Amino acid sequence: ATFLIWPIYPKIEANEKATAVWLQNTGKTDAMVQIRVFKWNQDGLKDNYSEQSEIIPSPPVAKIKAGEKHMLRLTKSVNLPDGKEQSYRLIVDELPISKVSFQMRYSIPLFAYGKGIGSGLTEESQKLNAKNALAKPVLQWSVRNNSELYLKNNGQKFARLSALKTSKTGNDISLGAFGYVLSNSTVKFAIDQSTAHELAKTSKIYGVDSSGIKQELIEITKM
Amino acid sequence: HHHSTGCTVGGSGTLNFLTEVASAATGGNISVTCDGTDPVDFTVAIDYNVYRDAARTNLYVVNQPQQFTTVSATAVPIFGAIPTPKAYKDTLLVTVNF
Repeated sequence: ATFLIWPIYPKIEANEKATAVWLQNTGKTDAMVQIRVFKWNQDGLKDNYSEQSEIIPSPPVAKIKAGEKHMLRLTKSVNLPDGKEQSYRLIVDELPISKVSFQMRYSIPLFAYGKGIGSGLTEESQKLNAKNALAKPVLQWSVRNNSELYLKNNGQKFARLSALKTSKTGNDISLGAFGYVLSNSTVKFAIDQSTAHELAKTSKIYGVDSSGIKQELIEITKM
Repeated sequence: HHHSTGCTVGGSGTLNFLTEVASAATGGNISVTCDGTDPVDFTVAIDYNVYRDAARTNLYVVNQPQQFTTVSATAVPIFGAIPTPKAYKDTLLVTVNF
């Protein structure tokens, strides 16, 4: 199955009841998909998923013929807690309908907002976030072996990190599996020894973050 | 205006290779193509083995994410090899994470 998926970063702002994600089967063969939304949390220092009724997708199953563009509706059931960002994964499963074959699962992030906070991907939500001190990721870092890097987000917005730097104008350091540090969450992940010691010779390090409109550097404080 | 990124994930075909002890191989075709003016990271996890590597020195560990990015296409190379199929067919689950 071949799918175009748009947007790859959907969100549901506070004053919205619903958003849409488009799935077009750009293949020559029909496909069937199961569509599900899971609550997403990083407790236990690892990504967890669970059943959820805060956001309901429609339809939950769909046949999408070759060339066909289907609209997923994603409905916020009731208002979400004030000032908070809720995190989810939207999951699309291709249903099957010496040779090994392939069966795709696509998983995209989905964020929804309560009053006082927004995605910052629009003017409205930008002005909302300007008046809110914590409408942003606020990151702290710490290394500890048994070498693992811990990242704690004190902000109310997730960070999406592609790289770490020891300085604003420096180069991104080694890092031979990490990206999302959800709001009010702390994530833990493995790093090389050389990485750990390199972080040891400093106290402020920097994330390349793409949660907002543009890529931007954010500062990470030592715990 | 502000670009909303979309990705095509196909790409746009499988791997084909008793009780003759030798080393057999094969390859397939999966791509990811976004449309930002900015690279997009994505992650691939696959649940007798399979590799991101021509010359097969980089395993898809069972359920372990494997890192990727793009620029305005990108292949998700898969290279198979065999000295947990059954009959012989296997069905592998490939998860592409944005």
